Amino acid sequence: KRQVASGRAYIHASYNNTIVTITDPDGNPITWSSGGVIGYKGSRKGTPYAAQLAALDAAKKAMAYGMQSVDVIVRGTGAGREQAIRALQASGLQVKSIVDDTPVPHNGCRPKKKFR
Amino acid sequence: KAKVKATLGEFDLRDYRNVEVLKRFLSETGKILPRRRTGLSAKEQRILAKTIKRARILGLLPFTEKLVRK
Amino acid sequence: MRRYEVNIVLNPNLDQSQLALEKEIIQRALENYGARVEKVEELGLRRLAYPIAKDPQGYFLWYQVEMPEDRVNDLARELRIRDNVRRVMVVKSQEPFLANA
Amino acid sequence: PITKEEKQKVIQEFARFPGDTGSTEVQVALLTLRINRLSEHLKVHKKDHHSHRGLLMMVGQRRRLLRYLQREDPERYRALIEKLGIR
RNA sequence: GUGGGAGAGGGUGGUGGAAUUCCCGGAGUAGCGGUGAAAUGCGCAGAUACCGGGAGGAACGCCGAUGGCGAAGGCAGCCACCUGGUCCACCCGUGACGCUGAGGCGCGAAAGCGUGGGGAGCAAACCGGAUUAGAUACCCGGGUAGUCCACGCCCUAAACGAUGCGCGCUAGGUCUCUGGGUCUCCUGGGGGCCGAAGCUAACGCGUUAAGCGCGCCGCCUGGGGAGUACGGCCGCAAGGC
Ligand SMILES: [Mg+2]
Ligand SMILES: [Mg+2]
Ligand SMILES: [Mg+2]
Ligand SMILES: [Mg+2]
Ligand SMILES: [Mg+2]
Ligand SMILES: [Mg+2]
Ligand SMILES: [Mg+2]
Ligand SMILES: [Mg+2]
Ligand SMILES: [Mg+2]
Ligand SMILES: [Mg+2]
Ligand SMILES: [Mg+2]
Ligand SMILES: [Mg+2]
Ligand SMILES: [Mg+2]
Ligand SMILES: [Mg+2]
Ligand SMILES: [Mg+2]
Ligand SMILES: [Mg+2]
Ligand SMILES: [Mg+2]
Ligand SMILES: [Mg+2]
Ligand SMILES: [Mg+2]
Ligand SMILES: [Mg+2]
Ligand SMILES: [Mg+2]
Ligand SMILES: [Mg+2]
Ligand SMILES: [Mg+2]
Ligand SMILES: [Mg+2]
Ligand SMILES: [Mg+2]
Ligand SMILES: [Mg+2]
Ligand SMILES: [Mg+2]
Ligand SMILES: [Mg+2]
Ligand SMILES: [Mg+2]
Ligand SMILES: [Mg+2]
Ligand SMILES: [Mg+2]
Ligand SMILES: [Mg+2]
Ligand SMILES: [Mg+2]
Ligand SMILES: [Mg+2]
Ligand SMILES: [Mg+2]
Ligand SMILES: [Mg+2]
Ligand SMILES: [Mg+2]
Ligand SMILES: [Mg+2]
Ligand SMILES: [Mg+2]
Ligand SMILES: [Mg+2]
Ligand SMILES: [Mg+2]
Ligand SMILES: [Mg+2]
Ligand SMILES: [Mg+2]
Ligand SMILES: [Mg+2]
Ligand SMILES: [Mg+2]
Ligand SMILES: [Mg+2]
Repeated sequence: KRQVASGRAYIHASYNNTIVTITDPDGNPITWSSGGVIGYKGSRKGTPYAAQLAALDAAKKAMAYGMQSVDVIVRGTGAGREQAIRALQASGLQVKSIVDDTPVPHNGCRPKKKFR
Repeated sequence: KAKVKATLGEFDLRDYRNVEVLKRFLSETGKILPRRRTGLSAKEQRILAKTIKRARILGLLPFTEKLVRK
Repeated sequence: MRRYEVNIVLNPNLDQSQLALEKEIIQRALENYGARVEKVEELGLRRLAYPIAKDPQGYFLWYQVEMPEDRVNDLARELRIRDNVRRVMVVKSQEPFLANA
Repeated sequence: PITKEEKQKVIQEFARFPGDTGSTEVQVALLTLRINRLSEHLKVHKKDHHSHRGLLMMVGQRRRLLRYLQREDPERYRALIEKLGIR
């Protein structure tokens, strides 16, 4: 019963899964969801639809803690990255801002042979 | 959609410690702008680059930022 | 000798006496490295672009100098040695290339 | 480095008459002074190579200039050598 | 010689931020990861996702180019120091001092060797998961040498423009980097593209010749056998000429 009602929603998209984390204004998380939580299993787990369901789960779960006003941070890229945001915007949490935080190296680390 | 040098007075392309002029050369992120948007010469751009990076070391200018709307 | 612009950036939280101190020790450095003072600019309180040393802010002061160039590197070692000097840079003075002129 | 001042000192030293800038005497001097600085350098900084190629080339020029000034005026050559501590 | 410049040319020290990983901490459940789809794998000893701090190695996003520098290999954060090449103007100095260059000597990507460090990510070998008629190869999960630094070897290559260096000559147009000018333009030095004459078997090249010439060095003489054998020299070896 943490009583928050305003805070951060991170959306982490990948080409495999999609996760959503809701949090308090200084970043400590509240609840979350994902493609996996929502029933899905396989590849099936990273599709836009599953992104939707995941965002929506974590939004209902936020409702329970009292959440209203939410500032969104996307990180990552992948099919139904934006689906998750269009499914937050259908939630009834009212979204203040959307920023894009995908980290990028200033060219530090070798990648996997998958990446070159 | 004009250029940067277009709106500006005389200024010192060498002066790191002067930010008010430099912020104009950066994107919404921390990115030094392409020549296309800045409208400099190769020489001019090459100097601007170094000068920016210098002020970035001195903490007057951001290395990177976060992207609004979207 | 050559003309250098020395920058020093400090912890803003200094009161009179601590700041007075850092500047007495910096003057001490320059005077003890053979480095003559040409001029001085303190812009002081300034908002940084990113946090330096967990801080939102820094205390700026700038120095135009002339000095022996075998020493300069060791000068800078001596400067950064203090805790409270959060950043130090030294450049050779280069004349002001213009633009949009 | 080499100042214009600490340089022109050496030209005044080796000049054959006033204003002689480009005489064989004075090129061999100037060259030698740069060869020495470069070697004092490459003694520490041993791993610097491209510089050392520079040395190879400089020394090559000094030689061609000597070998000339010697086949031409042996007396000025003897003098030069003596002055410069070489060959 | 004097004056003016552009530059990831080099060597030494220092330093900055993004990211990865790992350690600590708070919050927080039930997954995560990964593929065509899976599975190995990791996760209730609390992972993933999120916030704060810490440690360490390696590489420098945007600028960045159809760009610059170097003889070649090669060379990209910022700062300082040490240092090489090179372009232009002035027409000042010397007075043929020039070109090429068997041999020698030095440099020489990556991998590789020796001694000692360092080791975050990647990762030959290898241990596994899977696909398939069978992986043992492609795909996935781990991973050691190695990659990084010091010193000493190794001398290779599609070390490529598959085009040896230097000089003179032979329409132009166009884009570009860097100087000087009386600055639409002109003049010099680089980088590119079309194309005069000419060359070429054709493809093409064409003031950055593959054109017209002179000098000098290297090299070729059907395809395999073969970069093999033998001998020599170098090398700790691998192996090289
Ligand atoms: Mg998945
Ligand atoms: Mg909404
Ligand atoms: Mg791995
Ligand atoms: Mg000069
Ligand atoms: Mg360099
Ligand atoms: Mg934790
Ligand atoms: Mg399970
Ligand atoms: Mg288990
Ligand atoms: Mg951390
Ligand atoms: Mg460690
Ligand atoms: Mg680029
Ligand atoms: Mg290039
Ligand atoms: Mg120089
Ligand atoms: Mg004359
Ligand atoms: Mg005469
Ligand atoms: Mg030659
Ligand atoms: Mg031979
Ligand atoms: Mg030879
Ligand atoms: Mg190697
Ligand atoms: Mg071995
Ligand atoms: Mg070793
Ligand atoms: Mg088959
Ligand atoms: Mg693997
Ligand atoms: Mg080698
Ligand atoms: Mg090639
Ligand atoms: Mg190459
Ligand atoms: Mg020929
Ligand atoms: Mg021009
Ligand atoms: Mg001009
Ligand atoms: Mg041209
Ligand atoms: Mg042309
Ligand atoms: Mg053509
Ligand atoms: Mg014809
Ligand atoms: Mg012919
Ligand atoms: Mg024809
Ligand atoms: Mg034909
Ligand atoms: Mg044709
Ligand atoms: Mg020719
Ligand atoms: Mg031919
Ligand atoms: Mg035969
Ligand atoms: Mg044969
Ligand atoms: Mg062989
Ligand atoms: Mg035999
Ligand atoms: Mg043999
Ligand atoms: Mg032997
Ligand atoms: Mg072999």
